[PDB]
Amino acid sequence: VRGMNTSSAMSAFERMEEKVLMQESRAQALGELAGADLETQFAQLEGGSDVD
Amino acid sequence: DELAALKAQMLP
Amino acid sequence: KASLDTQSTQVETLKRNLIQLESKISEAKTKKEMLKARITTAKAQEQLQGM
Amino acid sequence: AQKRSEKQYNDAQNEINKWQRNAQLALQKGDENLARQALERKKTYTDTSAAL
Amino acid sequence: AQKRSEKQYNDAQNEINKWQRNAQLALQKGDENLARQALERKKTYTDTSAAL
Repeated sequence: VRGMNTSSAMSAFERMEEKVLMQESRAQALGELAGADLETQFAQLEGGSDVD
Repeated sequence: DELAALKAQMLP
Repeated sequence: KASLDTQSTQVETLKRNLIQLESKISEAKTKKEMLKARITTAKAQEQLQGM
Repeated sequence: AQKRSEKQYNDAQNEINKWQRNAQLALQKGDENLARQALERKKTYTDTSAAL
Repeated sequence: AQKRSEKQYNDAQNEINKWQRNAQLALQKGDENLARQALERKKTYTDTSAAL
């Protein structure tokens, strides 16, 4: 309940930090790919195709 | 200038 | 009888605590599975990014 | 080596054409941002082709 | 890192909302003490959010 450093609590906090950091890192890598125009162009074509 | 050119193309 | 009442009360409190404790570990176990799933997704992203 | 350069030059021309199609697609789409990326690529590519 | 900060900022806003609900609940309850705790938390959280 306390959330104070503990054998189980400390491990959980460390684990939580690592997954979140990894997700953020993955997103940053993903963002660079997303930023490129070619990826965006494909999506626009796809949307038109989807409606059809 | 490129944006202006694009607009001209868009009008046609 | 007084001793029995005290023992029963202590046992009931312990049982309630155990149930709460039991609920907590299960949630943690569920969280661990969720955490594992997140990790697997990250690994997939790295392979995709390089290519 | 000259053939490779010629192939690269041919590839650059092909790349420019691909970029041109995207620009044409962008006009149909009506999105200004897609068109801008294509224009920048064409100018640098043309200069490279001339140098080659 | 920025995403984590943004998530933390979002969490702080969410935390403030949760605190606000408790304050609203306290008013319905009619207990003054419950309301006081919520108010202090909101002010510090807001300052932290602004700094972030």
